[PDB]
Amino acid sequence: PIVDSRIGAYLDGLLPEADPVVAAMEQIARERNIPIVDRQTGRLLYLLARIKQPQLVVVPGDGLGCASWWFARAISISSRVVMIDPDRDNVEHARRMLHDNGLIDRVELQVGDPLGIAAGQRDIDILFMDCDVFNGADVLERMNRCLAKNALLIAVNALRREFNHHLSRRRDFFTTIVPVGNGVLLGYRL
Amino acid sequence: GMIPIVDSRIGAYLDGLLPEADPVVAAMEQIARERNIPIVDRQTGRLLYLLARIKQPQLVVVPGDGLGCASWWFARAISISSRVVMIDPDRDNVEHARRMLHDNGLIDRVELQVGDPLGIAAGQRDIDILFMDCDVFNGADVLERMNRCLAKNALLIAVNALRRGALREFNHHLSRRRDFFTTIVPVGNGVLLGYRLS
Ligand SMILES: [Cl-]
Ligand SMILES: [Cl-]
Repeated sequence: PIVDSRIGAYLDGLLPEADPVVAAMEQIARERNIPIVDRQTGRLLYLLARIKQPQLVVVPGDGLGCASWWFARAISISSRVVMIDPDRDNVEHARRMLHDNGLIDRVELQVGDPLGIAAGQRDIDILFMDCDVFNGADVLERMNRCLAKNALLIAVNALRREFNHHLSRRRDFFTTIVPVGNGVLLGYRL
Repeated sequence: GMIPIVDSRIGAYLDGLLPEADPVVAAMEQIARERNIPIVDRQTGRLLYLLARIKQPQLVVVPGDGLGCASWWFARAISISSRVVMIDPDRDNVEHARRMLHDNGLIDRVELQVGDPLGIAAGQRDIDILFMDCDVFNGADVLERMNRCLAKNALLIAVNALRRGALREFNHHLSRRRDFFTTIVPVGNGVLLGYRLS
């Protein structure tokens, strides 16, 4: 357990009615057995992006375009979410979802190698990452140069390694791991 | 020990990632423990700092602040062109904060006042970050008085949201406010975050 099950149950009870887009995506994930960002985590992503007001958000790997949806909902047309996934299915699901909901205008989607393609970006304001898929150390070796001044690294599934300690021991980042969902590491570039 | 929030094992791990402690902060904890004053724990203060850095506020208002602990975290996160306005009825709180801030020089961007926290806070305008302690104030009441003082897209940060310094009244209220986007992060005693929609 990350947080007491009674606390988690309570926080869920306080939730508003779900967005049918999110409810629909949660069904597809469930059946295709695709892991996706839980709802408390997605809400945090949305909050963070609204506060941060990023111009560029990069998402290397995104099951059903789930993270991309939370981020897209948070930015205006003057900004962009760039999503890359190696599975054409995740990309086509995401595309249809964003198109249908009037957000495709601010989201760039590509089928391919996530970090391979993501590294072509510059001045990234928010870099999203899934610890279940990539090792932070590997990610930063290839992406640190793509980060904007005061960029925010958001790493999900951070609690459930060497990376959590490392990012917490370097002068160029202010890092904290919040116990939301499966743990979310937030690394702010100083 | 009280209402449990983060698993003890997880808590220990997160604490193990904490960097070497600032003696300023360490000096403040003990003083808090001797004057029996509740203060923001380190994981919580670090979250405050991070949120403030990404928010980039011009004005942060802290109505009520034991030993100036909250103001200390916020002061460190803002520019010389910005301000933290701290109000507390106790002269010892205000003086403790003045000293720390004078000592680190950040007194240059912090306004400290001895008085009624809400009475004085209510005179502020275009507040970017409004800090709040759920143990001391009825959130709904604070917001009914202060919403008018908030800047576009202000952020509300309410501590002791899940347990006393789980869950309480302001959580139920704020979650229903269609004018805010809210979430509760279960760090420390729980932290309620409310973003004021455009
Ligand atoms: Cl580049
Ligand atoms: Cl610290």
